[PDB]
Amino acid sequence: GPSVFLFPPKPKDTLMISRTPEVTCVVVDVSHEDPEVKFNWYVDGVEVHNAKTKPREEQYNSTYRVVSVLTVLHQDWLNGKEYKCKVSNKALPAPIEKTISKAKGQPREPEVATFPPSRDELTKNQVTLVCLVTGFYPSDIAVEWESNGQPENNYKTDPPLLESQGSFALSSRLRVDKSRWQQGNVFSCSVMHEALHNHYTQKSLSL
Amino acid sequence: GPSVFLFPPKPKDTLMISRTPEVTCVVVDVSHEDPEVQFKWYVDGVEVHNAKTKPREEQYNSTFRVVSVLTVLHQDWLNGKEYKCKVSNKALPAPIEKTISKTKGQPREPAVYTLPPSREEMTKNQVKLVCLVTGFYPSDIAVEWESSGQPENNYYTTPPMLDSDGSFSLVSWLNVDKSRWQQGNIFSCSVMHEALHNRFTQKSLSLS
Ligand SMILES: *[C@@H]1O[C@H](CO[C@H]2O[C@@H](C)[C@@H](O)[C@@H](O)[C@@H]2O)[C@@H](O[C@@H]2O[C@H](CO)[C@@H](O[C@@H]3O[C@H](CO[C@H]4O[C@H](CO)[C@@H](O)[C@H](O)[C@@H]4O[C@@H]4O[C@H](CO)[C@@H](O[C@@H]5O[C@H](CO)[C@H](O)[C@H](O)[C@H]5O)[C@H](O)[C@H]4NC(C)=O)[C@@H](O)[C@H](O[C@H]4O[C@H](CO)[C@@H](O)[C@H](O)[C@@H]4O[C@@H]4O[C@H](CO)[C@@H](O)[C@H](O)[C@H]4NC(C)=O)[C@@H]3O)[C@H](O)[C@H]2NC(C)=O)[C@H](O)[C@H]1NC(C)=O
Ligand SMILES: *[C@@H]1O[C@H](CO[C@H]2O[C@@H](C)[C@@H](O)[C@@H](O)[C@@H]2O)[C@@H](O[C@@H]2O[C@H](CO)[C@@H](O[C@@H]3O[C@H](CO[C@H]4O[C@H](CO)[C@@H](O)[C@H](O)[C@@H]4O[C@@H]4O[C@H](CO)[C@@H](O[C@@H]5O[C@H](CO)[C@H](O)[C@H](O)[C@H]5O)[C@H](O)[C@H]4NC(C)=O)[C@@H](O)[C@H](O[C@H]4O[C@H](CO)[C@@H](O)[C@H](O)[C@@H]4O[C@@H]4O[C@H](CO)[C@@H](O)[C@H](O)[C@H]4NC(C)=O)[C@@H]3O)[C@H](O)[C@H]2NC(C)=O)[C@H](O)[C@H]1NC(C)=O
Repeated sequence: GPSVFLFPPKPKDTLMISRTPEVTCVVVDVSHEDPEVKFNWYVDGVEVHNAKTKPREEQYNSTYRVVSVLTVLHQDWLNGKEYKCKVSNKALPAPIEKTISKAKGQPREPEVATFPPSRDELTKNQVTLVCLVTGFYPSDIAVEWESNGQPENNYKTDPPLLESQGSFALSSRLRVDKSRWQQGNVFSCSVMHEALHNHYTQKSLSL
Repeated sequence: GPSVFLFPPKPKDTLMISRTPEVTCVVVDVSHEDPEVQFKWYVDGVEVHNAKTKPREEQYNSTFRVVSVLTVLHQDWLNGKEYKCKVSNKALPAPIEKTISKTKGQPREPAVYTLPPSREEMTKNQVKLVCLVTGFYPSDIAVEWESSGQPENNYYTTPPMLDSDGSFSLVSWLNVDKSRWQQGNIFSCSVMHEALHNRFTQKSLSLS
């Protein structure tokens, strides 16, 4: 060290305009003898100076951790702009630059399908709803279950997986009480992806 | 080198009695100066002698590759016996030993549910059938699609995913031509897992 790791914003933050997408530049193994760290940020080479550099906190292996958060514009990230964090310290010989950007490739809209429970699974008290999300590119996506405008607890969403034609797919399944399903509660699968209109679609199901 | 790599049998081979599960011991970086490789095999530390060692095969980097195959008994593998491959070579200072066995943990039976397509997807030329396999342990499993006793291999299956209660889940979905679904062809999801009765279950669906 001192090593440098640069992290992208999360898909939902880049897709919803009210949220705050951040590029996070984490520096570790910053020593006691040479503690000074200078963060220089760039957007397609153009230097920018609005990064909140949080103060260097000590880790119990006796080296400081230093985080610099650059807030990005949603459209810049989505248009494939490159974000470069330049770190400089007296311990390291020459500056460590790292660059990230959105995954490249032509955007493809997800198709979203919901499946009600099996008649066989209705025997059990716990019951499964499935949201199938297919044909999307890039893999950056948010898929979430809700009911009555609130998040639904007991679900799992697998990672996006490549199909043969280059696009991605996943399933999300929600485990609900049989009684909630049988009394007609509406459950919705919300999908956020850059290739959807308004970056958002929702599909609902009920008995 | 030399370097040794030891590979387990595939779940479907361990689970179907007619099939032939094999543990495979591969040696690479075997030199021309010391080409003699001796395999010794052990099952829970007791030496066994039924391995079939293939003749050394020269590679394009001027080293030999030597493979030894031990056929295992299905029940031995499923009972958690340890298979050790011991490789002796003159270039090595001591023999290289590698050991493998089945993933540990209490077996849990998958529940299997099949879901027929969305009426919205019927607009497309292709259609999706979903097989939901949940609550299984260990993650070693084989999930396959078929119709009329023959494989339907245009599917994708998510890797086993860890649930909250310790067990694994996955989905597999089959991409079929719309016409085949509407004609009433029966499609089946076959699941092979050690915790199922007879190591196998099948769930089917068609248009009703
Ligand atoms: C002293 O202690 C230091 C701190 O560690 C604590 O750890 C405890 C367990 C314990 O040990 C304590 O004593 C100690 O206090 C320690 O620092 C560590 O140094 C390591 C380097 O040796 C770092 O390893 C790297 O980790 C990366 C992954 O980081 C994440 O996930 C882990 C957990 O899995 C987590 O610990 C980290 O904090 C980090 O979490 C992510 O954090 C970001 C930023 O905040 C989040 O993103 C933000 O999220 C917010 C909302 O919260 C918002 O959405 C913002 O938009 C967004 O910015 C993430 O959400 C969060 N992710 C989570 C939780 O999952 C790895 O990427 C990295 O791998 C790369 O480098 C390896 C070699 O170093 C290489 O082998 C590997 O292949 C990979 O290489 C890269 O590959 C990429 C492509 O795949 C390429 O693009 C790259 O170019 C390429 N890079 C290369 C080759 O360099 C690596 O494993 C470790 O992160 C760090 N720990 C922390 C906490 O920072 C220090 O080492 C210790 N010192 C000594 C001397 O011992
Ligand atoms: C000289 O040339 C040598 C030969 O190479 C040719 O390759 C050409 C492409 C080209 O380069 C030619 O010029 C060249 O001739 C070359 O040999 C190579 O050495 C490498 C090491 O330096 C080896 O790397 C390892 O590979 C492992 C994976 O191997 C499989 O997959 C690859 C493809 O991804 C494939 O090429 C291999 O053949 C091998 O295939 C598997 O084969 C087995 C046995 O047949 C099959 O199992 C059988 O299947 C049948 C049905 O057919 C039946 O079901 C039976 O039941 C069953 O026995 C598999 O189906 C098949 N798998 C496939 C195709 O995917 C890696 O796992 C291994 O990684 C591990 O070790 C690393 C460190 O050493 C570590 O970093 C890594 O994390 C990993 O760690 C392990 O983790 C495990 C837990 O997850 C632990 O249990 C382990 O303990 C742990 N090990 C550790 C930490 O060490 C590694 O990368 C390479 O395989 C080998 N190539 C061949 C062809 O043998 C040589 O290096 C060259 N020398 C020089 C000096 O250049």
